[PDB]
Amino acid sequence: ATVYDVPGDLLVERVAQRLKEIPEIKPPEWAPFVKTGRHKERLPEQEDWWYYRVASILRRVYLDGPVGIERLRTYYGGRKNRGHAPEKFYKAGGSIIRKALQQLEAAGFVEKVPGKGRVITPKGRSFLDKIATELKKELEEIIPELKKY
Amino acid sequence: RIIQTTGKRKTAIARAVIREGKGRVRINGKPVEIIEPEIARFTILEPLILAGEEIWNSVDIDVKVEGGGFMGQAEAARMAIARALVEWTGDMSLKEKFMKYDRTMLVGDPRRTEPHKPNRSTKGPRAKRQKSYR
Amino acid sequence: DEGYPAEVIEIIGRTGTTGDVTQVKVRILEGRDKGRVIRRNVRGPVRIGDILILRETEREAREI
Amino acid sequence: AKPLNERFFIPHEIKVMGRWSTEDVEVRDPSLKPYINLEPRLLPHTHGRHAKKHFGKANVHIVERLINKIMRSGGSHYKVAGHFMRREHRSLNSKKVKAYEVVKEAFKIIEQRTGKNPIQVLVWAIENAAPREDTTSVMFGGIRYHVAVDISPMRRLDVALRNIALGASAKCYRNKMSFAEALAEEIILAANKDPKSYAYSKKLEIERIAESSR
Amino acid sequence: KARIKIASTNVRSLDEVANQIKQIAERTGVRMSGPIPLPTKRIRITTRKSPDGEGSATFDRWELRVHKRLIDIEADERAMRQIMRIRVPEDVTIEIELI
Amino acid sequence: ANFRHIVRVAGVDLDGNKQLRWALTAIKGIGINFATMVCRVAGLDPFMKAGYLTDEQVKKIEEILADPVAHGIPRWAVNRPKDYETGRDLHLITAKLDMAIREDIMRLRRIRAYRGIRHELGLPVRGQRTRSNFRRG
RNA sequence: AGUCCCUCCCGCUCGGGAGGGAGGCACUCUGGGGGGACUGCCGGCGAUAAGCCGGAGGAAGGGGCGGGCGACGGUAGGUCAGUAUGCCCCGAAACCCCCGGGCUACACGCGCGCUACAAUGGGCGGGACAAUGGGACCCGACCCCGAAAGGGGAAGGGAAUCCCCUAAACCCGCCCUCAGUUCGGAUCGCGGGCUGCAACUCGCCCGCGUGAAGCUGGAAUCCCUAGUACCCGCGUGUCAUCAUCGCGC
Repeated sequence: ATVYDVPGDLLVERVAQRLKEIPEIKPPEWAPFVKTGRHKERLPEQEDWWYYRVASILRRVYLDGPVGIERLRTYYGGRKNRGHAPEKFYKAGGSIIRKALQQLEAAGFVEKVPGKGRVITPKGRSFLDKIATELKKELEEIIPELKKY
Repeated sequence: RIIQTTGKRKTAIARAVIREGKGRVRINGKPVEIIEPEIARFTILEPLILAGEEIWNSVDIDVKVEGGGFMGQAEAARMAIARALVEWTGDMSLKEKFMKYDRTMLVGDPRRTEPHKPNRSTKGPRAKRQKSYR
Repeated sequence: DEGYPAEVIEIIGRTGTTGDVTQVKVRILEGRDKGRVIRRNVRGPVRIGDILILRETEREAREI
Repeated sequence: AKPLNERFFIPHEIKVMGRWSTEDVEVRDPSLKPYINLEPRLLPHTHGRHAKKHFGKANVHIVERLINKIMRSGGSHYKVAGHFMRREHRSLNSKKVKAYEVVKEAFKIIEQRTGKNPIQVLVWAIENAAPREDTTSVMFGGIRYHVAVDISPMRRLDVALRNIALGASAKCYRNKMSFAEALAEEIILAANKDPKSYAYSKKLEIERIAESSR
Repeated sequence: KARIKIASTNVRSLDEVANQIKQIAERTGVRMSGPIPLPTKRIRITTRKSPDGEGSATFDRWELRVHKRLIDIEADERAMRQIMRIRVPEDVTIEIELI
Repeated sequence: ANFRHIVRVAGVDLDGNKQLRWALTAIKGIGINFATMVCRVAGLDPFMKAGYLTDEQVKKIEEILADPVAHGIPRWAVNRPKDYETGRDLHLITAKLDMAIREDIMRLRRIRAYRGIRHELGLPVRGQRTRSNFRRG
């Protein structure tokens, strides 16, 4: 199986749950007190949003690697409610993305190509592929049309 | 043996390659079975259901779609897949079935966006600001 | 009531204050007035062979 | 929430929505039979086609027409239930995905409640909500006269669908009832003929006014 | 190899220059890559027609189109000397690169 | 356990059927963001229904509100990042917050600044246009 | 897209997937030249013609679809404050420079818009998809610091090679369950930044706190016939900074 073979949301939540056990990945000291982006209104409602964000970033690096902080910020931006003014799209803060990428590199799942961005290490590829194949094995019983893939 | 086909809709271009396989239809690297929304999945899937189970399992297709929104990409993939199936099978019965079901599956949609004009161009071509008189 | 079906057979013309109503000829399909040809007024698009379910058949729409 | 099998449902036959067939659906009146379309089609989505062609609505599936009808905002320049429903950015207009989901949920609710084909129930509702006579002005000599006139089958069908959609919107407006629940209730009541249904009430009112001006 | 970039505001001058280069190349006998037509650069400027504010607003859309072609020619002394003397009309602009 | 329908925190009665975040939101000087911050600092699940709070937890919340910065709240998430008089970081609640804002406006009016004049006149102070809007009569 | 090599991954590999090399242009695309659609044919109406309504075929049936091009004349219609210009006027002043203020005021009436009066939803985490255009004291990948605004270094790009550029509406899971509320985002406090010689009159941005009308609208009135209206975002002109604005996508 492969990351392409399963829905993104299920794989990312499963990957976050697995990453919870990795000692390198831990929330920063300012995680409780920080919004995910300038366009957001209030803080995340999940006490473990850090692991979900890290899993999503790792999946993005896998699929679209090499990538950089600015492009990840563009992806993680969104619409903002400016009040009486019309809504507009805005980017996201770079601190979360930078720290998550640094932690992933320390864990060994991501390696930086100079002047190009961050690509996925073979260890990270194996990690994601293992999680994806177990997820696909689970999904096969529920839906029998994926057995041929 | 491979057969190549193309489809266009709005601003979406879909290139499809049909070959003999186990019936695993993949679009942009993803299986067609886990495509969302359900409306787009049904739009893409209609030609295969029309063709039948035996042909669907006999042949496999790989599609690459660029441009447009999700509905436009689904329509382009649908057109490319229908053309690929028609050419591969080479039979006229399913061709007539396609014609009587949805004539545009093999014939693209020529509709495009009408350019905007002054007096509320941003709103659209025929949109205009309301008058006030007195 | 249950009304009576009648099949249009000919279109005369549009005779509305804003050209909204069309005048047609209909023959009653069933009922004791069956077979009689009458001329009525219909609102909305209409083609030949359409069936209008008239609440009655006693009156005739006067000529254009 | 919803089961994964329903989330990733994969149809295998040519039937409406891939769930409900139309083999057993019957239309009683002969007036609306030609225009009421039960053609086999799993995707009720013809895009904007058939609008240019005159009388092109006779070859569009019922579910597609209902989806297009409910894909609206309600109110605007008309009052139903004595209130405007001018919702601009919260409307379903130009959201066919949302309209499709609403129709699917309404059909599921109707099937669960009644035990009969939701398309058959919709056909009954349209039949019961289709008017037969109206009043219009005619200009002769130098003055105008109100006269009762008949309604073509296409106008009957359009009015019935419009009334059903407006009724559902009105009873879902600013309440605890979901839009799908409101649509299911509208269809059920219209089929059952009780005056509680807005479509049937409007049909009765139109017919009464036609009789009065007759 | 030599890269020829030709740009002009009129198609016919570019066509004539390209035909001349093609004749030179075929006479020499060396390999030539047919003129690749790069995307045409169309610059549009919208300006209010009226010189004052009174009257209904109306605008005119001036447009200028620049057409560009690219040619790759095997580098050799005789051919390069033969193409250095191209007519190069006033509108056409020529750029030479070596690689 | 003892599910209190009404709980008094920092001298304001809180609902018993409402989550702790929006319950703390009922106190002037605290919003959803700062309430979530306070809950996370105290170690309480923000989503628990207010009413299950114990005396120790209520006192802990009171202490956090008394000195939010010393309890880990960032210095940039407080209501009064730099006090005019003391020069420290403070977060005011209800009556003290009202007195502080009134004192600020009074200091402006006392020094006779443009913003103080506009405050006393009741007109916009931040540089808005008053020809077509702000019609209060 | 097919063919060969190398590297990596998985269900340990029958099979499947990703990247780079050489290589191809096969498909998309770019841009020059041509074909095609011409009431062409069938039936009917009109007079047998002018022509008109349907049908076959077709990508395109009837001006193929949207634009540019606005006649003789008039409107003592607007423009001398864009340039040109007659007469009159100022001509050491109404001419030319510099500093500060004003055009930004505010009991009130009006035009055109944005935001909303919520479930056809608000918030949170996650998952997909464009095009038009612009870029030299310019766009700026990529890296480091910061909670955000923002700061420091810096590759490539004179632009089919690099950047603005992984848009939103939409989809999945959870909280909210009809309430002036987890709707609404005006109005004000403190604090941190950017541009600019200069930010109080009089700029824009971000954090925490605050939380006004508004619960669908009288008479009346406006736009629109198909990729049109509605809904939702993006590019550019203005620009040292500033877009609820005009022109396009």
